[PDB]
Amino acid sequence: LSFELLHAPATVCGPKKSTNLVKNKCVNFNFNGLKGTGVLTESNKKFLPFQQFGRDIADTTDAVRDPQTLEILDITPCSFGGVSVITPGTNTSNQVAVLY
Amino acid sequence: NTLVKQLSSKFGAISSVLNDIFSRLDPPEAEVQIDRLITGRLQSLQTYV
Amino acid sequence: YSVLYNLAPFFTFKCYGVSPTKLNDLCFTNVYADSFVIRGDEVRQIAPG
Ligand SMILES: *[C@@H]1O[C@H](CO)[C@@H](O)[C@H](O)[C@H]1NC(C)=O
Repeated sequence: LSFELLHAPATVCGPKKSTNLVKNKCVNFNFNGLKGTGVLTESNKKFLPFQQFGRDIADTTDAVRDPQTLEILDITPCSFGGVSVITPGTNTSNQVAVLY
Repeated sequence: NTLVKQLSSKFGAISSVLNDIFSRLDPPEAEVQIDRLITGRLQSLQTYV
Repeated sequence: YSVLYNLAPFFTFKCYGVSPTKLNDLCFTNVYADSFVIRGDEVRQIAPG
Protein backbone atom coordinates (compact mmCIF):
# COMPACT_ATOMS: atom_id res chain seq x y z
CA LEU A 1 0.00 0.00 0.00
CA SER A 2 1.41 3.37 -1.09
CA PHE A 3 -0.08 6.55 0.37
CA GLU A 4 -0.03 9.90 -1.42
CA LEU A 5 0.46 13.01 0.73
CA LEU A 6 0.47 16.25 -1.25
CA HIS A 7 -1.19 19.68 -1.27
CA ALA A 8 -4.42 18.15 -2.54
CA PRO A 9 -8.03 17.87 -1.32
CA ALA A 10 -7.01 14.49 0.17
CA THR A 11 -10.43 12.81 0.21
CA VAL A 12 -9.38 9.36 1.51
CA CYS A 13 -9.32 8.87 5.30
CA GLY A 14 -11.08 7.28 8.22
CA PRO A 15 -14.55 7.62 9.75
CA LYS A 16 -14.22 10.82 11.77
CA LYS A 17 -17.33 12.96 12.11
CA SER A 18 -17.17 16.72 11.55
CA THR A 19 -18.48 19.41 13.90
CA ASN A 20 -19.71 22.97 13.43
CA LEU A 21 -17.48 25.87 12.36
CA VAL A 22 -16.92 28.49 15.08
CA LYS A 23 -14.92 31.69 14.54
CA ASN A 24 -13.42 34.59 16.49
CA LYS A 25 -11.96 32.65 19.43
CA CYS A 26 -8.88 30.55 20.16
CA VAL A 27 -9.84 26.91 19.54
CA ASN A 28 -8.23 23.60 18.64
CA PHE A 29 -8.82 22.79 14.97
CA ASN A 30 -8.36 19.70 12.80
CA PHE A 31 -8.78 20.77 9.16
CA ASN A 32 -8.56 17.55 7.13
CA GLY A 33 -5.73 15.89 9.03
CA LEU A 34 -4.05 19.26 9.77
CA LYS A 35 -4.08 19.94 13.52
CA GLY A 36 -3.41 23.22 15.28
CA THR A 37 -4.51 25.86 17.77
CA GLY A 38 -5.65 29.43 17.26
CA VAL A 39 -8.47 31.70 16.16
CA LEU A 40 -9.96 31.40 12.66
CA THR A 41 -11.42 34.47 10.97
CA GLU A 42 -12.86 35.34 7.58
CA SER A 43 -10.01 35.87 5.12
CA ASN A 44 -9.85 38.51 2.38
CA LYS A 45 -7.24 36.72 0.25
CA LYS A 46 -7.69 36.24 -3.49
CA PHE A 47 -7.29 32.48 -3.52
CA LEU A 48 -7.42 30.70 -6.86
CA PRO A 49 -9.75 27.71 -7.40
CA PHE A 50 -6.89 25.20 -7.59
CA GLN A 51 -5.23 26.49 -4.40
CA GLN A 52 -5.91 24.92 -1.00
CA PHE A 53 -3.96 26.74 1.74
CA GLY A 54 -1.83 29.86 2.00
CA ARG A 55 1.55 30.61 3.53
CA ASP A 56 3.41 33.54 5.07
CA ILE A 57 6.92 34.98 4.88
CA ALA A 58 7.73 32.95 8.02
CA ASP A 59 6.96 29.73 6.04
CA THR A 60 3.99 28.52 8.08
CA THR A 61 0.34 27.76 7.36
CA ASP A 62 -1.63 30.97 7.95
CA ALA A 63 -4.67 30.38 5.71
CA VAL A 64 -6.89 27.37 5.02
CA ARG A 65 -9.85 26.40 2.84
CA ASP A 66 -12.90 24.80 4.43
CA PRO A 67 -13.33 21.33 2.88
CA GLN A 68 -17.12 21.77 2.97
CA THR A 69 -17.75 25.35 1.79
CA LEU A 70 -15.58 27.43 -0.55
CA GLU A 71 -14.44 29.75 2.23
CA ILE A 72 -10.92 30.96 3.05
CA LEU A 73 -10.10 31.24 6.76
CA ASP A 74 -7.16 33.14 8.22
CA ILE A 75 -5.48 31.43 11.19
CA THR A 76 -3.87 33.55 13.89
CA PRO A 77 -2.49 32.55 17.29
CA CYS A 78 -4.42 33.51 20.40
CA SER A 79 -3.22 36.33 22.62
CA PHE A 80 0.34 36.19 23.95
CA GLY A 81 2.90 38.35 25.71
CA GLY A 82 5.43 38.68 28.50
CA VAL A 83 5.01 39.60 32.18
CA SER A 84 7.41 41.61 34.35
CA VAL A 85 7.16 42.06 38.13
CA ILE A 86 8.23 45.38 39.66
CA THR A 87 9.07 45.19 43.36
CA PRO A 88 11.10 46.99 45.98
CA GLY A 89 13.13 44.82 48.33
CA THR A 90 11.34 42.19 50.37
CA ASN A 91 13.10 43.88 53.30
CA THR A 92 10.86 46.90 52.57
CA SER A 93 7.43 45.69 51.43
CA ASN A 94 5.52 42.77 49.91
CA GLN A 95 3.60 44.88 47.37
CA VAL A 96 4.36 44.44 43.66
CA ALA A 97 3.25 45.83 40.31
CA VAL A 98 2.79 43.94 37.04
CA LEU A 99 3.73 45.04 33.52
CA TYR A 100 2.22 43.20 30.56
CA ASN B 1 15.37 37.22 9.42
CA THR B 2 17.92 34.40 9.44
CA LEU B 3 16.61 33.19 12.80
CA VAL B 4 13.04 33.18 11.48
CA LYS B 5 13.97 31.41 8.23
CA GLN B 6 15.89 28.71 10.11
CA LEU B 7 12.54 27.24 11.27
CA SER B 8 11.87 25.43 7.96
CA SER B 9 14.92 23.12 8.17
CA LYS B 10 14.13 19.46 8.81
CA PHE B 11 17.58 18.75 10.33
CA GLY B 12 17.43 15.19 9.00
CA ALA B 13 13.88 14.46 10.21
CA ILE B 14 10.87 13.37 8.19
CA SER B 15 9.22 16.79 8.51
CA SER B 16 9.75 20.21 10.08
CA VAL B 17 6.18 20.30 11.47
CA LEU B 18 5.85 18.89 14.98
CA ASN B 19 2.12 18.15 14.68
CA ASP B 20 2.63 16.04 11.55
CA ILE B 21 5.35 13.98 13.24
CA PHE B 22 3.26 13.45 16.36
CA SER B 23 0.08 12.54 14.46
CA ARG B 24 1.67 10.40 11.73
CA LEU B 25 4.02 8.15 13.70
CA ASP B 26 4.54 6.31 16.98
CA PRO B 27 6.25 7.71 20.11
CA PRO B 28 9.31 5.40 19.84
CA GLU B 29 10.48 7.18 16.67
CA ALA B 30 8.78 10.47 17.51
CA GLU B 31 11.27 10.74 20.37
CA VAL B 32 14.26 10.75 18.01
CA GLN B 33 12.57 13.00 15.43
CA ILE B 34 11.61 15.65 17.98
CA ASP B 35 15.05 15.32 19.57
CA ARG B 36 16.67 16.13 16.22
CA LEU B 37 14.40 19.13 15.63
CA ILE B 38 14.86 20.45 19.19
CA THR B 39 18.64 20.15 19.01
CA GLY B 40 18.74 22.00 15.69
CA ARG B 41 16.58 24.85 16.95
CA LEU B 42 18.55 25.13 20.20
CA GLN B 43 21.78 25.35 18.19
CA SER B 44 20.26 28.14 16.09
CA LEU B 45 19.25 30.07 19.22
CA GLN B 46 22.70 29.70 20.80
CA THR B 47 24.40 30.90 17.61
CA TYR B 48 22.15 33.97 17.50
CA VAL B 49 22.92 34.80 21.14
CA TYR C 1 -7.98 0.03 8.54
CA SER C 2 -9.37 -1.26 11.85
CA VAL C 3 -10.75 -4.40 10.17
CA LEU C 4 -7.51 -5.91 8.86
CA TYR C 5 -6.62 -8.65 11.39
CA ASN C 6 -9.26 -11.04 10.07
CA LEU C 7 -7.21 -13.30 7.79
CA ALA C 8 -4.69 -16.09 8.24
CA PRO C 9 -1.91 -15.20 10.73
CA PHE C 10 0.14 -12.69 8.76
CA PHE C 11 3.85 -13.49 8.51
CA THR C 12 4.97 -10.04 7.31
CA PHE C 13 3.36 -6.71 8.22
CA LYS C 14 5.91 -3.89 8.12
CA CYS C 15 4.93 -0.24 7.84
CA TYR C 16 7.28 2.61 6.89
CA GLY C 17 6.45 6.25 7.56
CA VAL C 18 3.18 5.65 9.44
CA SER C 19 2.55 3.70 12.63
CA PRO C 20 -0.19 1.10 11.96
CA THR C 21 -1.37 1.25 15.58
CA LYS C 22 -4.81 2.90 15.47
CA LEU C 23 -3.63 5.63 13.10
CA ASN C 24 -6.45 5.75 10.54
CA ASP C 25 -6.78 9.50 11.28
CA LEU C 26 -4.54 10.60 8.40
CA CYS C 27 -6.07 11.87 5.15
CA PHE C 28 -4.33 10.91 1.91
CA THR C 29 -4.78 12.02 -1.68
CA ASN C 30 -4.76 8.60 -3.37
CA VAL C 31 -3.89 5.03 -2.38
CA TYR C 32 -2.05 2.53 -4.59
CA ALA C 33 -2.31 -1.23 -4.07
CA ASP C 34 0.35 -3.46 -5.64
CA SER C 35 -0.44 -7.18 -5.39
CA PHE C 36 1.81 -10.04 -6.50
CA VAL C 37 3.08 -13.50 -5.53
CA ILE C 38 6.65 -14.40 -4.53
CA ARG C 39 8.46 -17.06 -2.52
CA GLY C 40 9.08 -16.87 1.21
CA ASP C 41 12.83 -16.34 0.84
CA GLU C 42 12.22 -13.27 -1.36
CA VAL C 43 9.83 -11.47 1.01
CA ARG C 44 12.71 -9.62 2.68
CA GLN C 45 13.59 -8.13 -0.72
CA ILE C 46 10.42 -5.96 -0.62
CA ALA C 47 11.76 -3.07 1.48
CA PRO C 48 13.53 0.27 0.91
CA GLY C 49 17.26 -0.07 0.36
C1 LIG D 1 -20.63 18.14 0.80
O1 LIG D 1 -19.36 18.54 0.28
C2 LIG D 1 -19.47 19.40 -0.87
C3 LIG D 1 -18.06 19.65 -1.36
O2 LIG D 1 -18.00 20.83 -2.16
C4 LIG D 1 -20.21 20.69 -0.49
O3 LIG D 1 -20.39 21.48 -1.66
C5 LIG D 1 -21.56 20.36 0.12
O4 LIG D 1 -22.18 21.55 0.60
C6 LIG D 1 -21.40 19.37 1.27
N1 LIG D 1 -22.70 19.00 1.82
C7 LIG D 1 -23.03 19.18 3.10
C8 LIG D 1 -24.40 18.74 3.50
O5 LIG D 1 -22.25 19.68 3.91
